[PDB]
Amino acid sequence: DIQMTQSPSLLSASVGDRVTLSCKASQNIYNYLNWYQQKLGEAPKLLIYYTDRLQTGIPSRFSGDGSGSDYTLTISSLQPEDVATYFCQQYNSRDTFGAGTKLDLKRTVAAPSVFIFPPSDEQLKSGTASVVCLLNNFYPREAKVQWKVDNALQSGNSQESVTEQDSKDSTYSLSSTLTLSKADYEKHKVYACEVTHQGLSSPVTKSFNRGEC
Amino acid sequence: EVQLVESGGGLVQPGSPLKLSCAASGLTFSANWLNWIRQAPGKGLEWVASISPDGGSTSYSDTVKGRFVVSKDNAKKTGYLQMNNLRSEDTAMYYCARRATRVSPFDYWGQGVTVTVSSASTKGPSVFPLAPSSKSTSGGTAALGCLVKDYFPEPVTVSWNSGALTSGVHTFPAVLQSSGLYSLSSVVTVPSSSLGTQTYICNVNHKPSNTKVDKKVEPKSCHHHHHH
Ligand SMILES: [Cl-]
Repeated sequence: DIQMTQSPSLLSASVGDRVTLSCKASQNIYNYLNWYQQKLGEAPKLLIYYTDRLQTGIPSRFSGDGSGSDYTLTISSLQPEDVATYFCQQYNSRDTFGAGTKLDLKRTVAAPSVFIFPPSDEQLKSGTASVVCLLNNFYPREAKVQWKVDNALQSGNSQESVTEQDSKDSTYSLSSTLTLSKADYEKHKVYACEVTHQGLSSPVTKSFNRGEC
Repeated sequence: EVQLVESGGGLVQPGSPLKLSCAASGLTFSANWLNWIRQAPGKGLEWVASISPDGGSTSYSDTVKGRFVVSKDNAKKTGYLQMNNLRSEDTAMYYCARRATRVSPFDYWGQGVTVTVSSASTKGPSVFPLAPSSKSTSGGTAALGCLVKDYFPEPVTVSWNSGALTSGVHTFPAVLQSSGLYSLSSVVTVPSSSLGTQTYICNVNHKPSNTKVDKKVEPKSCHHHHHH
């Protein structure tokens, strides 16, 4: 087969910058190369076809170039909605795609909004207590959540995950859930999540008392 | 305008068969090449098979040749992919895509459906409300959501108010629990002033276990100066 190599795997820039993505084929593909953009949860979207032809409806700021084995996609003025993974595809031989280049943006610091959710009556009835802490729309991505029960720092009972970068404001959100059996849950009073982030002068704590709602 | 919509998918035991379909509108597969492309973590995008506009010609990747069969029903304006003797290596999201000629690009794609090949049993999600309250309010905005716990395999699909609510929605990547089961949360921020009049319902779909859940999420009273 003809194998496609994309570089770099992760590309970081800022709004307004010029970004160039690389795609090299293991052998000549004679301009038979297309470019797609894919966002989380969506099908790939055609941007450039036959090396340098702009797909209808695609912003003029996208352009393709190359020949032989070496190709590039260029975005002339990065916009927030350009954050995505970009794939190249050759169709000289049997179709093959590159492994993709992921684009992310730096923007000004934005402090998280912090929210906490007591366990559901439904879930408690099933014998488990999940407490959820939400950190909404912040930047940079690095954010430390610490669970404290009666002000004692927890470990081993929580899981978190972060969103892809937002298409409009370039921020991230973060969800953290602490899970205890209902028996362990009913052993303590105060459940708190404590958030540290570049955007916060000092830790922000949101908490509730078990049984209060 | 053109649209491709796929159907089918779910969890299948190794060795077993599954069939996918792709329904077209705004175009006919009598004038286009129907292609199947699959995507899985660590394997990017991978071309699987195609059938010609005149339907006389089928092509397959080495890895699926002899197990997979592509077909069409021009009456239904629909294409199919019969998958036989599935292996775990086949686990992926499967897309249909059209190209006018073999040298044209894939300009229209289906939405993707997931095929999971596993010996493990499916498990439907438990859906619990993340209720708005003073504790999930910040300024004039309230957060609310749903916690989708203890399901297998991925994925679960979440919408809000049947798709009418998308602004400020954050559906997070699932996490892997030590039990092998999966969990995820979906949240929305809305005006805190809207909690008394607006209804918020999370629509949770888990194809592998044939489950669809609509969970109404309602406000709780959590504001106390003194805890009894
Ligand atoms: Cl008590």
